[PDB]
Amino acid sequence: FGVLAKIVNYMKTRHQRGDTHPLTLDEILDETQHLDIGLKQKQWLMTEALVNNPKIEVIDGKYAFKPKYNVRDKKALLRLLDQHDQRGLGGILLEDIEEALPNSQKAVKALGDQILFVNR
Amino acid sequence: FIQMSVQRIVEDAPPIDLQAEAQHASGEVEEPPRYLLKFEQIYLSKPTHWERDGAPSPMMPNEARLRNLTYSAPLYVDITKTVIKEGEEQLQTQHQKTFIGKIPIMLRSTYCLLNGLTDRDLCELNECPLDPGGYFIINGSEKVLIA
Amino acid sequence: MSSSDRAMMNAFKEITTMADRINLPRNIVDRTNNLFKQVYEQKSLKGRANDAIASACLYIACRQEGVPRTFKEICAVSRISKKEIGRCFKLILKALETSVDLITTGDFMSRFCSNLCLPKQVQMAATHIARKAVELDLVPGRSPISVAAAAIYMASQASAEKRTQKEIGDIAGVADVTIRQSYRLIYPRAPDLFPTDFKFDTPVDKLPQL
Amino acid sequence: MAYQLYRNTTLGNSLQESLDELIQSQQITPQLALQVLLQFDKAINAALAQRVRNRVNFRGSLNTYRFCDNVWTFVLNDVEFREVTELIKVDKVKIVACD
Amino acid sequence: TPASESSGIVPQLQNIVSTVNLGCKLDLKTIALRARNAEYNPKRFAAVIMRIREPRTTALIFSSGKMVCTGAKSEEQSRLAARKYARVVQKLGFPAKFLDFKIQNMVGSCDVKFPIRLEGLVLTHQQFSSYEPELFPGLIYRMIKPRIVLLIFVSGKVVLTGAKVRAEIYEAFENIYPILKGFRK
Amino acid sequence: TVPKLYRSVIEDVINDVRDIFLDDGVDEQVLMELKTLWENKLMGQVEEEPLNSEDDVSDEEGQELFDTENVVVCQYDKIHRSKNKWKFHLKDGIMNLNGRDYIFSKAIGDAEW
Amino acid sequence: TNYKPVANHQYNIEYERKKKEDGKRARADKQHVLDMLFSAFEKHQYYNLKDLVDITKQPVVYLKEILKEIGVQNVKGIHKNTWELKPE
Amino acid sequence: LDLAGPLLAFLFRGMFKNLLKEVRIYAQKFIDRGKDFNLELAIKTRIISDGLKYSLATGNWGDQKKAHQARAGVSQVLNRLTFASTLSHLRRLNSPIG
Repeated sequence: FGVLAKIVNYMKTRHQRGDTHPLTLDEILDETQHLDIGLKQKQWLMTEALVNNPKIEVIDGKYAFKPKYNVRDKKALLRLLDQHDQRGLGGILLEDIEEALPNSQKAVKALGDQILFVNR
Repeated sequence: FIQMSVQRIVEDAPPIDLQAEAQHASGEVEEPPRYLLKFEQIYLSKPTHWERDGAPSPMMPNEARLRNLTYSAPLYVDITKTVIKEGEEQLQTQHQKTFIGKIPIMLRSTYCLLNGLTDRDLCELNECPLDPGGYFIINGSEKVLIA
Repeated sequence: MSSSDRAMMNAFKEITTMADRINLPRNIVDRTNNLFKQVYEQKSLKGRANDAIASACLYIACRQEGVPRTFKEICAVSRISKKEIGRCFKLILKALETSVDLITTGDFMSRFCSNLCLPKQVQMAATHIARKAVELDLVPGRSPISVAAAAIYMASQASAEKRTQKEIGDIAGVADVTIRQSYRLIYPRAPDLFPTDFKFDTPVDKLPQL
Repeated sequence: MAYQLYRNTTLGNSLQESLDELIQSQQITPQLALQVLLQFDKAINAALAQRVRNRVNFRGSLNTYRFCDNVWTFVLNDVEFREVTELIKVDKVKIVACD
Repeated sequence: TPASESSGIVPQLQNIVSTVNLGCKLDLKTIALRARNAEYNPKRFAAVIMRIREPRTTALIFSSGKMVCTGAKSEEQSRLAARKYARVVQKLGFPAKFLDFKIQNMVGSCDVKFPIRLEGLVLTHQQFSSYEPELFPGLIYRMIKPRIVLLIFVSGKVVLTGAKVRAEIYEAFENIYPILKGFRK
Repeated sequence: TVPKLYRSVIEDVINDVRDIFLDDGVDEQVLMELKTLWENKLMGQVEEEPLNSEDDVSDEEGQELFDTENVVVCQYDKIHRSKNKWKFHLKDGIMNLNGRDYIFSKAIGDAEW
Repeated sequence: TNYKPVANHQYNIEYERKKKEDGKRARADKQHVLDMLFSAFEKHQYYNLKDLVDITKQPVVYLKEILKEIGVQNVKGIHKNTWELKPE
Repeated sequence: LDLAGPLLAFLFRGMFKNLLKEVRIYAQKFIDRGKDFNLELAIKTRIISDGLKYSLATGNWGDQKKAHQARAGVSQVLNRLTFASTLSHLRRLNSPIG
């Protein structure tokens, strides 16, 4: 579990750092200098771990996003939010930061525009 | 009772040992620390009183009446500290001789040193020769046990 | 139905349990209980360990009764470092805004000589020796207890009840060299420091040197 | 913890060079060089704790110093190691002191 | 007419403590690495300890960029060292600055050259004077005029500290010396 | 006596890895080549920013890398300092002075800076 | 009568030990600690926070920041703040 | 016939059990810190001492907080109306009154 959590975390980290492009297991091993994990483990990770993950995205030959599938939309989630018929599913503050940029600067402007926040 | 019974209780089960928690994972510390306590003879001082200067003085039963003090003597004990520390340093022993209390004593007791004094001595002490006692003095007040 | 006082409530049991170990008069303890209560009521020093305050209250009461006990002694009955007691002490003096008194050697002549079972004549001789020495400021440095112990030593050395410095040092708690130094400071006047009402067991000329 | 640093010495390096040769001549496997070096490490540590007994006194003004990861690295100048026969004065010496 | 009936014994200032901000966050590990005459241990304290033989005061380099200068005999020398310290940190490759320099502490000392009866002194000025022979051999005088603390010893030696102005030491001493003379043994 | 001790270590280290050599299937003559090669090897400012207005109190760092210094490696027992007076308590050390090699079990020192 | 030791002996003994090392250690470990987490959680799915504190040499609040980062926590039906690695 | 010695030993036995446990509470504190042991600091001599002061003064018999009800008035102040009255007091006999 730990290694997978490490894989997810690195993938998250490198993507935030600037690498907004789909990756592979081998590419992670390589970049992390952990390639010598053993072919057996390497294989088991590739064709079972990244299979048992319930949210891992197969783009083709490259694994994609698990926590945020949406694009770098940054500001404005009004169309989704407005939908009072379903409240708007709205967005989590954590999800918003993950999306692109820190919430606060956007929020200050948003608080007088279209968004209201509850601490709950 | 003074001579043996309190001592028999001291003879009974005062030895106690205590072992520290293992506190898992600490490392390779060979096992949790352990401490044992041992006791020998119990000691009793003659009836005495400590004056506000911290100094001791003899407890005159006549003095006990006047100052309304409780007639009592210091009780002392042989104590031993004894390490089956569960370490390489097993059997390392440390000796104590510890004040445990002030025991109120019956008048004309063996420890009531006036018991040897003559009437003439007792009158010299301003004590009554026909006052055998046999009852405690507590806070300067005379106290007798009912059978 | 009283969580706020419960550390204070326990502190007075611990005050009583601290007064217990050396048979202290209750009047002293009562003022002490009153002192803490006052210190508690201020709450300005709530950011402090209760047992240190109790111990500091105790040192103060003895001085308030004109019979101080050494921190060394006060340490014997508590876990608090002499430093923290001194620190807390200062804070209480500032907290309660009250003055104190200077120590005198004679106040400890009684119990120490008692602990040595020395007769009053030696005890009283020491006190004069001490008294004369301080009036003359023969020892403008050494702690008065250190000065007192050497006087006691000198006195004991002037009687049959001689004792080794280490035993005296052991009773006073001071270093055996500190007495040895303090002795070196009082020795020049060993003969004349004695009271006029004294009976030598050893000539001042025959007083040892160290 | 074993001190790998003692391999970065003449003793350690002459071994490693001789071993590297044995690797160039392929007379040994690289894995073998590692176990022997590891054993040498364990062995040299033991020799320090056992065969070594002599002590030395030293004097010298401090020229430069550094400290990180519980290891001090100094460089002193006009230093003098003192021994009853092998007295040694030196203009400058580098001192590494592990914990 | 003199300001005091006794006057002088030049209370000489012996130590200055100052702080300054380099205006930037720094990596002390790198600093410790680069420096030829500094010490650092996060397990002991979060700052680098650097020393110079020219200033002989010692600097404290916080990760925040704040620094402390110590050992200096004068505020200028403290300023000089701190400035001298700030350059080399810059010379390590950092955007160090001389922002918000200020004096933190000054230390002085002197000898009245005569013994005094502390018993009388602690008695007469208990409100300010403080002493305990069971505590420390020196009497502690906390002046409030210019908020100065004095340390008074049986030999007559005195130390003054907590100052950010040198004149205050002279001033605090000008007030206390006559009193001391009035307490001559 | 000291060079003898060094040999003891040479014998002890070589012998104690012999079995490892075997585990690799490597011939013991190679071990002897190791030893043989080895033995042969043995022998002012007015603004908060113009900081550069104070340049140059630091000296040249290249003083510290030319092997002008003989090298010493040792654990430390105690380090002390008093403003400018330093004290050193060291143990278990390897010294290489003027190309020569030395060893010690304990070392105590003093220095000023 | 028993000698006054100017400072509590055991406290003093505590002092020789205390001066040797502090719990105030550094955070160069937004990595070494997760690796250690894989090691512990390989033995059991969930652990008590105090036990997690034992492997670590860092402030709990900082530790709290880590356990939030790769995991969640429980009362495990035992109130105790027990933490475990994220199943997802 | 019940006398002082077997009776005192019972309190002595009980307070010792109280004392043994109180010191053990320190032993728990001792393991808690793991800091060196102090025997004199754990001591609470007064507890028994003062505990005895109650039994002896009032004549009551117990921990007062719990068991004591069935043993009130064990002990009383001496009568000094006459020496014979005193001697009578010294030799009087009582019962659990059923």
